[PDB]
Amino acid sequence: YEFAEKILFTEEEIRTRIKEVAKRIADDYKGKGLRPYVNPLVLISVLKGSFMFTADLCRALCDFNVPVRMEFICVSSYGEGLTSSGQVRMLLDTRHSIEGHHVLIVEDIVDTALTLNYLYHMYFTRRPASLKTVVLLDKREGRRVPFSADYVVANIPNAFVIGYGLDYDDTYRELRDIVVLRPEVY
Amino acid sequence: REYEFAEKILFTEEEIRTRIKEVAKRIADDYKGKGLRPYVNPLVLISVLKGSFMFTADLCRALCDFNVPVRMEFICVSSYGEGLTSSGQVRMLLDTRHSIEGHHVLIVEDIVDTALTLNYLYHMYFTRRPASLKTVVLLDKREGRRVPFSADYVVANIPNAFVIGYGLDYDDTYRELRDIVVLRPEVYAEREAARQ
Ligand SMILES: O=P(O)(O)OC[C@H]1O[C@H](OP(=O)(O)OP(=O)(O)O)[C@H](O)[C@@H]1O
Ligand SMILES: O=P(O)(O)OC[C@H]1O[C@H](OP(=O)(O)OP(=O)(O)O)[C@H](O)[C@@H]1O
Ligand SMILES: Oc1ncnc2cn[nH]c12
Ligand SMILES: Oc1ncnc2cn[nH]c12
Ligand SMILES: [Mg+2]
Ligand SMILES: [Mg+2]
Ligand SMILES: [Mg+2]
Ligand SMILES: [Mn+2]
Repeated sequence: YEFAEKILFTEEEIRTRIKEVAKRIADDYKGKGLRPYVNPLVLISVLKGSFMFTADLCRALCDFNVPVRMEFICVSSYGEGLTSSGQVRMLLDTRHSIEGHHVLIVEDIVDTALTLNYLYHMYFTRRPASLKTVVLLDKREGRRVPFSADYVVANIPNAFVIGYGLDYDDTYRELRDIVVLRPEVY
Repeated sequence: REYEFAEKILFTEEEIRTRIKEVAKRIADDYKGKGLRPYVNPLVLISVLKGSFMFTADLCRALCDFNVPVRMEFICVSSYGEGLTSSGQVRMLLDTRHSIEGHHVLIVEDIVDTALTLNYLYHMYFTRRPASLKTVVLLDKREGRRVPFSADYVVANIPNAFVIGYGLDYDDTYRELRDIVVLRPEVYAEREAARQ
């Protein structure tokens, strides 16, 4: 890993933490009457970065017998400096309606939270039975708009991280670990 | 693991992991002569959502094990919907963000059956002049073809029974299972009935 200046989490550490958060999530819904087809926990995976976290998370949730429904959404910026409210163009949205469902937005990282805050409100206005967010990494001090994730795997400082779905110029998403990009590389 | 809705388990998580590793090794050896490099020459992985999400996540990591640098592109194509059989029509819900022209592209799919999805995808992408176009499918039902199609890499050939798990679904259900199992017809027939 010559392009990295430090290792934050190895695949093994990530694996364990996800399992813990998944158990928490499962316990938190243990009374919501989740059932396949009619009442699944809807995971709204925000592309592209969360693809890896989502694959591992849904499997950990399955370990706790939580029936899930996978949704993948793709968003795009409208242009440079066009919004501040984190408004984004929806290229791909959920296949089913979330209205009346228990929904969980899945993200790899939250920093400024502009986009995630926007998406949260958006889905909130669609009337799901419930709406929460689970984010792998949280740069708590990076906020440009107040926003709290319901579940977080790890809190991190303002470093540029890569790996485990996270990229730098669409590179390194495939690493099994999360590392800090060497500022000499960036 | 025991699944009430399963007739039987086709492949366990360990089995899939072992097979994906072997296929990734082959892909690495096969692309060695292309000099793939991060930023300038990555192997473009075209992940066919929703089904391919899990295979894609595990495969890109296995490719990373063998130093194959990749660039992920997520597209979304629909054909079966909530049912058990091909609609006969393939819908492109989301296409690539970037052009594949002049790049080495590998389509990553969870299963090839009638081959209408891949046939549609191939014919679409081939016209865009990529440097090369190959396909890796986790599962192949080689005797379900309605149109001919031969993937470059196949992790496993399977019989003609409805399979779920590891990204594969029946009415957007069971994609999260760690193993690939055969769905009991009494389960999907009841659900098809309820839906009908
Ligand atoms: O809270 P914020 O400051 O918005 O930072 C986090 C977001 O930015 C990144 O997405 P990106 O735009 O890089 O898209 P990507 O997931 O496809 O890489 C990351 O994957 C999160 O979605
Ligand atoms: O060879 P074929 O008969 O075309 O069948 C294979 C395709 O059908 C399924 O997709 P589906 O249309 O169910 O979409 P999905 O990935 O979202 O589940 C499967 O994931 C393949 O993409
Ligand atoms: O550190 C980080 N690494 C990758 N993507 C993002 C987005 N925000 N912050 C990031
Ligand atoms: O067995 C099967 N399971 C899930 N999707 C498909 C498509 N074709 N055949 C399938
Ligand atoms: Mg993102
Ligand atoms: Mg990014
Ligand atoms: Mg399907
Ligand atoms: Mn598919």
